[PDB]
Amino acid sequence: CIYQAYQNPLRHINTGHNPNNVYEDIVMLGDYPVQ
Amino acid sequence: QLDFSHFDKAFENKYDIVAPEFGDLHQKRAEFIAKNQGTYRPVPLVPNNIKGLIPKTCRLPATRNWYRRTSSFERNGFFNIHTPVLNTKMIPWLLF
Amino acid sequence: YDWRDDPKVNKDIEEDIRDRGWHPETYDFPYTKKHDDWVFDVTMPSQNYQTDLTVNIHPENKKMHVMKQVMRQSYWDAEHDMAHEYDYESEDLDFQCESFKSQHFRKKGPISQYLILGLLPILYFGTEFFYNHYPDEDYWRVAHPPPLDYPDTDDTDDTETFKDYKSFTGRRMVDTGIVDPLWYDIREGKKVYYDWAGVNQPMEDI
Amino acid sequence: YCQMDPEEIMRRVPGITRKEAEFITKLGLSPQEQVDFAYIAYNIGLDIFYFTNQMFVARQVVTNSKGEKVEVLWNAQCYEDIAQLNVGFAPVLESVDYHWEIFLWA
Amino acid sequence: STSTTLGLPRWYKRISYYIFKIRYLQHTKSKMNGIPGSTVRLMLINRHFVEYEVYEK
Amino acid sequence: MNYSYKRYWEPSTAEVIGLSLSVNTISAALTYPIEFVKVRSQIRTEGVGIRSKNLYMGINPNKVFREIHATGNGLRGFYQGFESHLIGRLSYLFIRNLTYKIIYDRTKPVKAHNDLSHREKGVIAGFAGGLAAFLTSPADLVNTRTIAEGGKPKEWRWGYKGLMDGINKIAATEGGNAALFRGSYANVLRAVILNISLTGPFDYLNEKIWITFGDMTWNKYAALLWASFWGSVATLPFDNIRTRLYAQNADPTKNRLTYSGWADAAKKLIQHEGISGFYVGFYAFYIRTFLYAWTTVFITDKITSDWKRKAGLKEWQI
Amino acid sequence: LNHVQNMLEENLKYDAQKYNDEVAVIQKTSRIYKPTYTIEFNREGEVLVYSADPIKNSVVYFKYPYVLYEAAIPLFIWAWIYNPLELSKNAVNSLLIYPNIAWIPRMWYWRSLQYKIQKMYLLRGGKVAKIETQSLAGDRFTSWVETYQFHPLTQDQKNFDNQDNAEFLEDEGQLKYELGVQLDNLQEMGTTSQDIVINFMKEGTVHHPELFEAIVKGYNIDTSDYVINTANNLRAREGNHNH
Amino acid sequence: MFFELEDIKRRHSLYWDIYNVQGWVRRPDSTLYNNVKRGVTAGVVASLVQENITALVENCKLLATKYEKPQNLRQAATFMKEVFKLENYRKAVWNRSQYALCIGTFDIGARLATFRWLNNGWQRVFAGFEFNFVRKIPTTMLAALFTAPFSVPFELARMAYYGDKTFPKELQRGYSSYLSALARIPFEEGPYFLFKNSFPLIIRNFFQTFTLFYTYDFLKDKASFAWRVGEQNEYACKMIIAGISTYLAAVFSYPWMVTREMVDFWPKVPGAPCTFNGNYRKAAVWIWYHEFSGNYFAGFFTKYFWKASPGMFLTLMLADKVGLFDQTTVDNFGGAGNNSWEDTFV
Ligand SMILES: CCCCCCCCCCCCCCCCCC(=O)OC[C@H](COP(=O)([O-])OCC(O)COP(=O)([O-])OC[C@@H](COC(=O)CCCCCCCCCCCCCCCCC)OC(=O)CCCCCCCCCCCCCCCCC)OC(=O)CCCCCCCCCCCCCCCCC
Ligand SMILES: CCCCCCCCCCCCCCCCCC(=O)OC[C@H](COP(=O)([O-])OCC(O)COP(=O)([O-])OC[C@@H](COC(=O)CCCCCCCCCCCCCCCCC)OC(=O)CCCCCCCCCCCCCCCCC)OC(=O)CCCCCCCCCCCCCCCCC
Ligand SMILES: CCCCCCCCCCCCCCCCCC(=O)OC[C@H](COP(=O)([O-])OCC(O)COP(=O)([O-])OC[C@@H](COC(=O)CCCCCCCCCCCCCCCCC)OC(=O)CCCCCCCCCCCCCCCCC)OC(=O)CCCCCCCCCCCCCCCCC
Ligand SMILES: CCCCCCCCCCCCCCCCCC(=O)OC[C@H](COP(=O)([O-])OCC(O)COP(=O)([O-])OC[C@@H](COC(=O)CCCCCCCCCCCCCCCCC)OC(=O)CCCCCCCCCCCCCCCCC)OC(=O)CCCCCCCCCCCCCCCCC
Ligand SMILES: CCCCCCCCCCCCCCCCCC(=O)OC[C@H](COP(=O)([O-])OCC[N+](C)(C)C)OC(=O)CCCCCCCCCCCCCCCCC
Ligand SMILES: CCCCCCCCCCCCCCCCCC(=O)OC[C@H](COP(=O)([O-])OCC[N+](C)(C)C)OC(=O)CCCCCCCCCCCCCCCCC
Ligand SMILES: CCCCCCCCCCCCCCCCCC(=O)OC[C@H](COP(=O)(O)OCCN)OC(=O)CCCCCCCCCCCCCCCCC
Ligand SMILES: CCCCCCCCCCCCCCCCCC(=O)OC[C@H](COP(=O)(O)OCCN)OC(=O)CCCCCCCCCCCCCCCCC
Repeated sequence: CIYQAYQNPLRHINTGHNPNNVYEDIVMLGDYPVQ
Repeated sequence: QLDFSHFDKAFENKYDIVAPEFGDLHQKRAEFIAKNQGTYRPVPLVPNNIKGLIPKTCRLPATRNWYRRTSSFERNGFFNIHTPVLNTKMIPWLLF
Repeated sequence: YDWRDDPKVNKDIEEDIRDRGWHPETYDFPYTKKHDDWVFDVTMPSQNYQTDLTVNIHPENKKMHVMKQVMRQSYWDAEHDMAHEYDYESEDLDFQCESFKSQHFRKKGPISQYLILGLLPILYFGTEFFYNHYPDEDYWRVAHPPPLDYPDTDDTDDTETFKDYKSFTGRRMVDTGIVDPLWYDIREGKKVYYDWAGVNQPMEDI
Repeated sequence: YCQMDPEEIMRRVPGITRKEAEFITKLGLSPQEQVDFAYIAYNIGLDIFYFTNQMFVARQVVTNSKGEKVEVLWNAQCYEDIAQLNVGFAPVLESVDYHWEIFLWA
Repeated sequence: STSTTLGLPRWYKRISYYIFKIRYLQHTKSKMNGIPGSTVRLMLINRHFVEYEVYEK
Repeated sequence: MNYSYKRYWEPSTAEVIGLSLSVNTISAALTYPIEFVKVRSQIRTEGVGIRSKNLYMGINPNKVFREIHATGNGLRGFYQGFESHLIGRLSYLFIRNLTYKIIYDRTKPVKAHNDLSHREKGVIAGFAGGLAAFLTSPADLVNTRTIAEGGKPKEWRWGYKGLMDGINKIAATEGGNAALFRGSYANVLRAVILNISLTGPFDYLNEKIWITFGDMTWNKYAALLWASFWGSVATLPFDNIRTRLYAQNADPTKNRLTYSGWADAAKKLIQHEGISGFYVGFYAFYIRTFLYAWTTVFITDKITSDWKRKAGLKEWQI
Repeated sequence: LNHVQNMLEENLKYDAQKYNDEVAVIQKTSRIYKPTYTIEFNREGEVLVYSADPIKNSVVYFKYPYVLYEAAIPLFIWAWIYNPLELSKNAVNSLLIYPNIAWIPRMWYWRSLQYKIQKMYLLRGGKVAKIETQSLAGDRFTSWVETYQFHPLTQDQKNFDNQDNAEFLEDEGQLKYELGVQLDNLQEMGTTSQDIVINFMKEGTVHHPELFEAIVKGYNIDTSDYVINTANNLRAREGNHNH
Repeated sequence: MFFELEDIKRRHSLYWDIYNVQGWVRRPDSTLYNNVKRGVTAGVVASLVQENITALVENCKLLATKYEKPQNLRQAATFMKEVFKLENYRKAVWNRSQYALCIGTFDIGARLATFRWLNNGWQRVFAGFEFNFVRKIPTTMLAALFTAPFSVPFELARMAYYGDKTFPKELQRGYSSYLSALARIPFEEGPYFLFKNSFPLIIRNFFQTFTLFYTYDFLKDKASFAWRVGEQNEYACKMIIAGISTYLAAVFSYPWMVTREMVDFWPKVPGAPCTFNGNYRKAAVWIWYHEFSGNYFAGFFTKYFWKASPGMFLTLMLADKVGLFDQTTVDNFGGAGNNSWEDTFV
């Protein structure tokens, strides 16, 4: 998970499970899906 | 060339030979060996007429042997260490 | 393709005779290759001579053929094995596929650590005793007798022992032989053990 | 290497074939064992021309009571120890495959 | 590693014994395929010594 | 340990210079063939790297030696460029020893049983070695080119027949005196690294083994083994880069893999071969350094002990 | 080591290579013997040619010089017990070695007694001879040998007798003297041995003298004129007087 | 100060232990001159005896190859008488005596001297057996490795001298004797002619010296209970131990020497590459990893045993006689044995 993106952040709620530098959470900090 | 698909002489590693490794005489001896490896068969010098001795003009039988071999050879090249001779020879040692 | 990885073109690659005829990179996992079958014409002729009265078989005249090296164990492919074992967390279902290729096969790897494995008893004992200086720092050091009257007379008693040996009682005891002869001589400020004492000279005081 | 007469082997076992008798003679067995093996092979239908491996040790063709010829293979076995049993899929004696999961599908 | 049983742990029957013997002989031939024969080995051992002083008998 | 030193007698500058020159001369004469084999192995592996696997990973020094000897030059073929190597080594040793002794005398502690810390001694030694290597770089360049001539194709060879001949050819054909300092930076780096990566581990392990097994004679040689191994580990990449820079011919077409500097050579080496490519000929380098250090230490210790006994020092002070 | 040149070594290597390249497992032999009469083989496809009871006809217990060897054990035992020579401890103990080594020659003689052929058969094709013998303990050993590996010895047993012209059968067909034949390679109990001498005692009936002589001289017998006798008279492990 | 590496000399304070014995103390007799002298003497004698034995055996074989071997005691006596008078036998005796003088002085003497240098100080336990024998393993290994290649040049010179005699006059160097050949070869063919492809000889020498010296030293102390408690004959026990040591050395050394036959003498398969690529080291590795020992143990006695074992046995006996295996034993409760006498009787 270093310089190579294998997992899908779209299907992963949180990308912090494993160390990496190529993943970003779809629902970033400050993002709140609200009806 | 930079591409490694095909070999290039730039990476060739072969040291030039300027003379025989062990001398001209050694090279000549090697050539003589190559030419006459089997045709030249020197033999040690032994007297051809001894009074007491009996010339060895034939193969002797096994009954002339002073000692009995323990190991043996299979006809396929295998070397047998365990033989009936060993089986009979081990009885006194094991008993003792 | 790269000629640097080809032994035939690259002469700097040292071919291993003990692995001739075996290519771990070509294994199937599971291994499904047949490399052994009926072999004749080595010692047992393939033709028929049972009823041939004019032919007698001599097994001793076995022609030499190419050596058959023992099969080499499979060697791991790091990237392939890592990809195969890799599983996506919240994306993969927990199940085992029908295909048998998914079986986790064991493949040999680098052999460097096995040197330390073999040397482990030496390394472990060295760590236990020398590294930790167990039981003490003086057990494994080369032994040296204490200097003359060192650290104190009550413990050393070199001068008193020398006087006792040089006295009448000491000579009489040596004559009886129950007591062995003196083993050191008090030189000009230093004690020197005799060569027959079988001990090193005392270390210098600096 | 004392190969017995294939004609004599055929006479002792009438129904065996000349090729089978010759192959048995080529096989390195004493003449008595060659005759006995020929008898057993003919009586069972076993195909002597089979190179034994770690998957199957022999094969035979037998006509069952329904008139159909079926193939029967003799699996390589182990002495009460699957760990010692060689789980392979090649006609090879060497134990090449190493499995972390003995029962992949449980 | 190669199993010593060759797939026949028990010789419960003479047929099994024969099969094991045949495969064992074949394996031994394959393993010995790369060494010289008895005659060659014996002659080499007998005539290994080549250190003499006087020649030309 | 800060008072464990015993500097009760220090040789004069002239004595140091003469002893160092003689001992380094004999040591280089003895151990030159190993360096020759190492350089030839580096040249032959340049541009390809190590391609063997597991125990075969590397280049066999015995194989290289046998291939060199098969050329028909005998053992004298392993001494090609020996004159240039000896001259360069002598100049480097003279300059380094002079500078180091001058600085040490300037900054020495007053007490005889106290000595400069390993850090300060390493700094001084590295400065002296770098200065000496910068001054004497052309000799090393000539020697390395002479060694690599045999490995390289005939058309790429320089055909130097001596140190002065090579210097003149480099000055004239390539043009200017700047052509004589090619690879000087790499040589300076190698000298600094070797100077700083030898004295430390030796004393470290020597004191540790003395504490463990007390005072014995094998301690010095065990420490020498350890120091030689770690110095080789630290310095071999720099030696390889220096060899590549020296062997780089002026003409890029002649060059199999042109380089523009130390960094460029390192980048090319990393690209065309793994980091392990920095350690081709490690066994040869280790053997060379260990033999040189052992002979030098043995001869120097014997002579110094004899001189101390003549002076009249006590047994422990020696 | 190879760089050192030695013409004797070169000749040895050339001889080995030439032998390997020239001589093959298959060989051509013109020594074929055609018997005059038709051969009647047993139900097992074999013809009996020699029979004897060497253990019955040989001396086992009181044999010279083994009786002489074994008669000295009491002397050594008495010498050790009474120390008549006034020896030291180790010196007197040295006398106890003889009892532990005196019986070996008798063991070797008893072993050799099992190399006298008890039964001899010729198989179909006239190329294989089966020899059955027994040890003094009753163990039975049968071995098959190719006919070409036989080499008869002279009556004195000190030389190889001429294979072509050998006079060891009387006019009627029996043996003039106890015959000795050296087998170049003998496979006994699944183990091959080199140059093993076996003996046919004179006190043993010889069946089919022509076949016996042909096997002894190494000729390959032509068995084209053959008949089969279906007689199941011999049982497995059949008893005999060779015990 | 002199070069890149500095041999730092450091002073240390006093340290002493309760017991001053059973450790490492260099024997007074352990000196460069004395050890070298004893080793040279023992090696020279052993080499002379071994070479005489080998010459006699080889001449007997040569005579038997042309005449029938003895049939009785009288025939054997006359056979020996006729062997002794052979010109070839006399020339071989002379040349091999020179070879024995050379090798036993530079190889066996060196081995004995190095072993004594590295193992003289290992003291033994009073009224007991020397435990912690593992400490002696590094010393014996160091000596074996150091002295392993000291015989390869002499052996190669001997082989070259013997092989020159079997060439025609034109291609014959014409060496007057073994010493002349040894002096001429370095300047004619070069020093490397006496060392090229020396792995078989080097490994053979290493295994021989290690498993001989170490095993004899271990046994002579560990099995000493036979004559220390059982009152057995010490000389007979030492002879048995030496025999075991030499037999083990021959067993562990012959397989590595067998590589010569496999690589050079075994026939080559036409159209195929050499099995071992002509590498003695690779052949030795194959022998080490081979399943069957007999294959490379064939010819153990007819080839090497009687040419190596008697010399090693005589070397061990002479070394023991001179005192190259004598360790110093002192009481641990004696005056010099310990520094705490208050508890030696209490
Ligand atoms: C610090 C102390 C120092 C002490 C002094 C030391 C001095 C130096 C001594 C040096 C000795 C060198 C000996 C070299 C021998 C070389 C032989 C040779 O080439 O062999 C090649 C041989 C193969 O040769 P080949 O050409 O292939 O053979 C083909 C032939 O067709 C088949 O062969 P063949 O049948 O044609 O045979 C022909 C025959 C030649 O034909 C004859 O037999 C004619 C002669 C008849 C008379 C025989 C001897 C009569 C009495 C005198 C004995 C003097 C011995 C002197 C040497 C002793 C040390 C070995 O030659 C031989 O086979 C060998 C004959 C040698 C004598 C053997 C018997 C010795 C008995 C000793 C009894 C005790 C004597 C005490 C004396 C007092 C002082 C100690 O293979 C071997 O090497 C095998 C040898 C096996 C020997 C041992 C057998 C028994 C094993 C069981 C275990 C016993 C030992 C237990 C362990 C003990 C130790 C812990
Ligand atoms: C600087 C050292 C100075 C000297 C001192 C050194 C002392 C070392 C320990 C001494 C005792 C054991 C020595 C065993 C050496 C041989 C091991 C072996 O069989 O080869 C590996 C071998 C792989 O080769 P293979 O099985 O022949 O073929 C498969 C292929 O390699 C391909 O296989 P693959 O497809 O799976 O590919 C991956 C492969 C490729 O990688 C390699 O093969 C590289 C070379 C091997 C490296 C092994 C260690 C790596 C670092 C492990 C650190 C912990 C895990 C954290 C993540 C690390 C990520 C790198 O890596 C492995 O297979 C290695 C797995 C290692 C697992 C370690 C944890 C197991 C649990 C702990 C059990 C032992 C506890 C002992 C202490 C108990 C105290 C009460 O795997 C094993 O057999 C596993 C053995 C696991 C236990 C022993 C090794 C771990 C020792 C840890 C240190 C303990 C220190 C205790 C004393 C001091 C305390 C302060
Ligand atoms: C990503 C890296 C990560 C870290 C690991 C590092 C791994 C590195 C290798 C693998 C990666 C590839 C390389 C990347 C390098 C990156 C850094 C860089 O830029 O360095 C390149 C840099 C330069 O390499 P370059 O680009 O090849 O250029 C050099 C040329 O090849 C030289 O060409 P040349 O040989 O033809 O030179 C001829 C000579 C021609 O000579 C001249 O200079 C001619 C003009 C002056 C003539 C006069 C000289 C003085 C004499 C006269 C005095 C007055 C008169 C006196 C009285 C009369 C008598 C004399 O020229 C020179 O002297 C040198 C060139 C400069 C001349 C210009 C003027 C300079 C004045 C200042 C210096 C003066 C003293 C120099 C001598 C030394 C002291 C004795 O090299 C290095 O830094 C070496 C490697 C790094 C060393 C430091 C260690 C760093 C790592 C620490 C550990 C980290 C561990 C944790 C991980 C951290 C991860 C981040
Ligand atoms: C103890 C049991 C108590 C209860 C009763 C149970 C029933 C009895 C035991 C089971 C049956 C055992 C049968 C053994 C004989 C088999 C036939 C035969 O002659 O073998 C030759 C046969 C090779 O013949 P081949 O098949 O023709 O060779 C063709 C190829 O060359 C292929 O060859 P290769 O690649 O296989 O290499 C063969 C090579 C490699 O062989 C090995 O390396 C195998 C392992 C050897 C070391 C372990 C054994 C002990 C070594 C001595 C220790 C010092 C103290 C000894 C005395 C007290 C302790 C017993 O070996 C040799 O060249 C010769 C080996 C020695 C043959 C000895 C002949 C007499 C056997 C009868 C018993 C003798 C007892 C006296 C003491 C032992 C004398 C050796 O090799 C074997 O069968 C290997 C075994 C050899 C004998 C040792 C095994 C039995 C004793 C095990 C004791 C374990 C604990 C020891 C602890 C010691 C602490 C100090
Ligand atoms: C991202 C990368 C950035 C790179 C640039 C910026 C960072 C640079 C970092 C440099 C670090 C240098 C470390 C040196 C090694 C120190 C090791 C150490 O402390 O070990 C402990 C030991 C401690 O020693 P000690 O003296 O305390 O005593 C040891 C004994 N005991 C433990 C008992 C006390 O130090 C050493 O052994 C050091 C030996 C080497 C000293 C010399 C170092 C190099 C000096 C170079 C000077 C200039 C040369 C000429 C240059 C010409 C061109 C300008
Ligand atoms: C851990 C934190 C650090 C940062 C992260 C890691 C980045 C760096 C990673 C480096 C990986 C290792 C690279 C070298 C691999 C060599 C492999 C090999 O053995 O190749 C075969 C070579 C071949 O050598 P050869 O050519 O002599 O061949 C002989 C071998 N036969 C006979 C089989 C051919 O073997 C060796 O050289 C063995 C010794 C290797 C020593 C490697 C030392 C690397 C040190 C690099 C940094 C400098 C030292 C710093 C520390 C000490 C000083 C302070
Ligand atoms: C099964 C394995 C264990 C076998 C038993 C070992 C028992 C002793 C412990 C040794 C452990 C390491 C193996 C070394 C074996 C050879 C050396 C040896 O045994 O040392 C003993 C000897 C000194 O002992 P001695 O003085 O005779 O003791 C009685 C004194 N009254 O010393 C000498 O002769 C001098 C030897 C100098 C060189 C020794 C090198 C040892 C290195 C060990 C590994 C160190 C690892 C360190 C790792 C550090 C990591 C940061
Ligand atoms: C040492 C004990 C620890 C080691 C392991 C022991 C294993 C024991 C297994 C049983 C079989 C072996 C015999 C017993 C051990 C050896 C003998 C022994 O213990 O020594 C004492 C013994 C008797 O002496 P004792 O009478 O008690 O002394 C009193 C003096 N007033 O003294 C004697 O009589 C000496 C007998 C020696 C026999 C040694 C045999 C084993 C050694 C290997 C084989 C050696 C073969 C060659 C022997 C040549 C002898 C000349």
